[PDB]
Amino acid sequence: RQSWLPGSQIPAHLDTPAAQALAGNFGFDPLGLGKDPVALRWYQQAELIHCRTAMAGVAGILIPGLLTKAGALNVPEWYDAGKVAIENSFAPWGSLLAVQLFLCGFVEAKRWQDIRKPGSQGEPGSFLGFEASLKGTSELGYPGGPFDPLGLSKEADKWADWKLKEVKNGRLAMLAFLGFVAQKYATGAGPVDNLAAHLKDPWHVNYATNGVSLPFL
Amino acid sequence: RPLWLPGSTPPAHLKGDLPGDFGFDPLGLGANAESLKWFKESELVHSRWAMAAVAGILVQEIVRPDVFWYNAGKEVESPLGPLGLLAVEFFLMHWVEVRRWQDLRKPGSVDQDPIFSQYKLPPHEVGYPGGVFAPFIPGDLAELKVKEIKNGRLAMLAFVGFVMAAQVTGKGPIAALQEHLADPWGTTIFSKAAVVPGQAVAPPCKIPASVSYKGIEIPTPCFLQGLWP
Amino acid sequence: DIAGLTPCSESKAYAKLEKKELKTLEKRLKQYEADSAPAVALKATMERTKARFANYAKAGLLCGNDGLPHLIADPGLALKYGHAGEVFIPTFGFLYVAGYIGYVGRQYLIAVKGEAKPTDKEIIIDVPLATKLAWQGAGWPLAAVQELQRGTLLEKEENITVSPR
Amino acid sequence: VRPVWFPGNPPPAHLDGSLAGDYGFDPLFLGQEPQTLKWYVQAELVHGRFAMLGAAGIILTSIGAKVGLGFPEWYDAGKVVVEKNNIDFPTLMVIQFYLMGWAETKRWYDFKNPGSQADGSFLGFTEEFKGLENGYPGGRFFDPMGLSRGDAAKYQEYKQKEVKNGRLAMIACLGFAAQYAATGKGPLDNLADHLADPNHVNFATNGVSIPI
Amino acid sequence: MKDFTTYLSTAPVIATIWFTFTAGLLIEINRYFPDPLVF
Amino acid sequence: LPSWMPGADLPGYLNGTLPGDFGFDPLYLGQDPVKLKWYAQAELMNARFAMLAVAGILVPELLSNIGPGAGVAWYDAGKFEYFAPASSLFGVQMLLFAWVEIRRYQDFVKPGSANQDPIFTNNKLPDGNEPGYPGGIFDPFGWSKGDIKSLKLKEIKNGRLAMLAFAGFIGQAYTTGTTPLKNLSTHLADPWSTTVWQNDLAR
Ligand code: CLA
Ligand SMILES: CC1=C[C@H](O)CC(C)(C)[C@H]1/C=C/C(C)=C/C=C/C(C)=C/C=C/C=C(C)/C=C/C=C(C)/C=C/C1=C(C)C[C@H](O)CC1(C)C
Ligand SMILES: CC1=C[C@H](O)CC(C)(C)[C@H]1/C=C/C(C)=C/C=C/C(C)=C/C=C/C=C(C)/C=C/C=C(C)/C=C/C1=C(C)C[C@H](O)CC1(C)C
Repeated sequence: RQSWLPGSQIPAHLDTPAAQALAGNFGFDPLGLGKDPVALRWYQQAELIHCRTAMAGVAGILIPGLLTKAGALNVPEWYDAGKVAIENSFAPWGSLLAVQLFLCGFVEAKRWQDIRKPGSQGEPGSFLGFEASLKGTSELGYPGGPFDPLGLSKEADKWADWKLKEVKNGRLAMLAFLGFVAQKYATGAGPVDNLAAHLKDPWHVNYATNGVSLPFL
Repeated sequence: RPLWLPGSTPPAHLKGDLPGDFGFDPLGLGANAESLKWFKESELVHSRWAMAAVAGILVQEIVRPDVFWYNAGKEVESPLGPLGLLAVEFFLMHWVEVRRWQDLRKPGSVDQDPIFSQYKLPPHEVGYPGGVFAPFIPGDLAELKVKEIKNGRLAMLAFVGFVMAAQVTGKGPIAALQEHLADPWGTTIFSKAAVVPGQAVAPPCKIPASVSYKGIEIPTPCFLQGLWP
Repeated sequence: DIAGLTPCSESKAYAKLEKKELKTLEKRLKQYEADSAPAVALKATMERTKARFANYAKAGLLCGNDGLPHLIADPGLALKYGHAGEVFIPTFGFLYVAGYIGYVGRQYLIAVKGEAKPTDKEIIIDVPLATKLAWQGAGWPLAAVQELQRGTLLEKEENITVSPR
Repeated sequence: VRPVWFPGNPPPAHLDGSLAGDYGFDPLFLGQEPQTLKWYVQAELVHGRFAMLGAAGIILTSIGAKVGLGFPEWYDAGKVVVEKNNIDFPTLMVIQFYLMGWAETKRWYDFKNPGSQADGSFLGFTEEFKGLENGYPGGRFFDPMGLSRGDAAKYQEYKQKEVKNGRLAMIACLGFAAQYAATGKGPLDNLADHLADPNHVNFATNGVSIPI
Repeated sequence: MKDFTTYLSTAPVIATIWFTFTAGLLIEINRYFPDPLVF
Repeated sequence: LPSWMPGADLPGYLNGTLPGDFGFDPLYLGQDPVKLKWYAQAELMNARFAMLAVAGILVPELLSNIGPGAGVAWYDAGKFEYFAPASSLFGVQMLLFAWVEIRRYQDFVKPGSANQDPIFTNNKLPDGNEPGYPGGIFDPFGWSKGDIKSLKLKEIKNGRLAMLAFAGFIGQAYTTGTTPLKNLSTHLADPWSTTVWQNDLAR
């Protein structure tokens, strides 16, 4: 099957019927972190959450960052947006961080207890009316009900394709955000400015010339 | 069956089947049949372009003198722009070449005219289409193919002789031939250059430098000038 | 600042010690030729001395009443006053590399106990298995907490003890 | 029976004559294991092919440099190419390591798994990255003219010629390096100096090779 | 050659090679990064 | 069967059932039949909006060069008054196209389920549903006599040609900075000095 290295041997824990059918399996565990199946279940969940919040974050970087080079949406840089936003806001940042810690803690603890038991949040009485729509959809990490409003998860023949598009765009958005961080430290300009500088002179403006990434040259 | 050396033996993959087969393959480049089809096609195409090229240089020097054929791309004039001529050549040659290559990789699959559904080219062998390409034939194909490959090999040698004689003497083929007919003992390649373990002397290149076209300064080098004498 | 310590870029005994070391190096320098090898060595020494004092004054170190850099070992006080790079980041760097070494040794022991000659692999090292475990040991904290949570990190009370336990 | 590098001594047991250029030369026994000998066969072929390629580059550039064509001598060529064009050094280094690491990692994991790079995972290609022997990857790309599948005895002859010219170019490249380290000149300058006075311009006149 | 690599696999030889590697790595770090006290 | 390249091997999932099935899929984008359904409908939609777009770019500029409220180029159509701001027109556009688009999508999901007028419950499209090819009031002039096939193929050919034409207008206008019929007039005035290679190398 498909692998991250054609020719390397696939590890025995990623070549099982419980692992081959997950999403985006390419036999990539050179550190052997997923040998414990409970650990692989937990790491599947951590990967899905990092994928989804990395896509949402990198979209919040790029689409305001692309449209600010167009006409509308005078938006500051992402390493400057929190300061301008807290100058425009109504609350200090500590109060807003406390509110988001309570609001995220409730939701994350719901997801926590649904990881610990799959049939957990469907207790009758536990919720006013959201208790019957807070179960899973037989595959943990992929909930239904109020999550997924448009009903696209219902169709079974598209479903592995939807999963694999999600995991590829998510891993790619994780690389995008780590590149946003490193590009921010090495250059000091925005990522669209880095893309414009690589398009203006590709053979002279890259990470071999920034003087930071490999300083032995 | 005549050979390139009379008395020796041809290589085992050269039976005598193809036209112009005289058992000449010292490197063994035709031992693969799938390679040998491609190289037969390439031999025919190089030979036909070189025959047309030698005829073009000869008629170009006879009919229009004081035009050095190595400078024909430079000193031509036309209201036709250079990029327009190059674009017409690009699209039309890409067309013709892809038709011929599709006949190569799929034998007998582009016989039918695409615009007119009436006309289909008859079945044939690769490299030798026929039909409208051959309206009139003098004699038999089994000798004319041999004549074609012989005149073509001779014209390939003639074209590389034209290129070297133009880079060394700076004159056309008829002018260099009249130079050799004036002083045969004094105008040869042995009479212009020599390498002895003391010193080496090579002829000066008569094509000067990068040639200035319309503001682009085309670099014009002389072929392997360090390895000449 | 913290504990009555002045910053080293503000401390005067720090500059006095810098000047004193440069004075000792130039007193050793002034008894040679200009472009000779002891002169080049002492000028490189003076260059490294000036660069080291500039780097210590740059990093925001705290000097005392004698002009020497003092370190702060309290997580909250150093994270508050910007001294986290001297104990806190070094202690987590050390715990990473020390647990790396310990986890690679533990995996080598458990790998060689399952053979007919565990002691013979302890004397003569299985180099490919040691390099495989050495490369795989970069995810040692994750594997350590996973072996902790499964109960396979510990041996039970099948251990060796004395008659009064 | 077969000619040995050192007449009179028998060849070692691990060198049989199946290999191209097998003269029984292993006095330090570096290849007693068959897998280590397999790896060293491929390393010998890679070093040999790079030395042939680089040595032809040395010879052609020096022929072009002695006659007044403006070519640099090979110990100055990288500097004058980076400075003549507007090429930055580290970006060309990193692009070289990108392309070379791609190709060389394909070769590495085809040594590890001896048929695996022709699974179609690279773009669509199959059996054109399947090897034929250790160090002999002839398909449609690497052997386009197709000499490794017709006249197999002539192909063994070409294997012998390839290993011999490769060893000769390896000692030639070591020659260029040590030759320039002693004389401080381009190699065909040294050839012309040897042709001027053979009896007096040689390695026993430098003061470097024998310092007595 | 198999026995020579088995001897090189022994404990004091590998301890020598590994401590030479570790000490040399620390020495090269302290050369190119002279005198690190913080960070 | 006509191919995009005669003699080439055609994919097995392309079988002439679609209008304009010439076997052209070198990137193998439609091996899934469900994706092929979505791509056929999206080809029809992009093609028909491209046909209306190329007509709306040609015909006002073709009438402005000859003997009417505005003779303004297509890319400067936003900076004109139109009795109202463009935002309100955007809102009206999004409401009415939300209606029409969601009704067409519900036809595509369940064919035979979006046919009758909901207000006037006797008006109805006939049972020859064919998602992408409605009929009824959408064919008021009594067409589809020549059966359906040749007109479908003419529809997809004019549509692909107009998609290429609109990709044209965007590219030509972004590079040359001018209007497309003036670009055609410069190509007709002197084609041998006005190619893409000439205008590219003029920079
Ligand atoms: C090894 C034992 C140890 C000791 C003796 C100290 C001592 C101190 N800590 Mg530190 N600290 C430690 C380890 C220690 N720390 C560890 C392991 C952590 C990580 C959990 C911290 C994280 C930390 C933070 C975030 C802060 C301190 C602070 C302090 C200072 C005052 C704390 C106090 O008044 O509560 C009595 C002391 C204890 C109960 C000992 C344990 C300390 C706990 C872990 C934190 C106590 C913080 C305290 C509640 C906040 C006081 C706010 C201050 C403005 C009054 C005091 C010097 C505070 C400071 O910076 O003051 C200038 C402060 O804000 N520490
Ligand atoms: C697999 C494996 C396995 C084997 O065994 C081994 C190894 C190899 C080791 C491994 C690997 C790993 C890795 C690579 C990892 C990575 C990760 C990442 C990168 C993540 C990110 C991740 C990322 C993320 C989350 C992110 C997110 C983001 C966000 C939200 C953002 C936000 C924002 C915005 C909007 C803007 C504003 O102004 C600000 C802010 C606030 C800033
Ligand atoms: C066999 C055996 C066995 C037993 O057991 C033991 C013993 C005896 C030890 C052994 C032996 C060994 C030996 C002899 C070895 C040698 C080697 C070599 C010399 C190599 C080289 C090798 C070599 C090589 C690769 C080389 C390569 C080269 C090159 C690329 C070059 C390049 C270049 C050029 C062109 C020019 C420019 O401008 C620059 C440069 C860049 C400079």
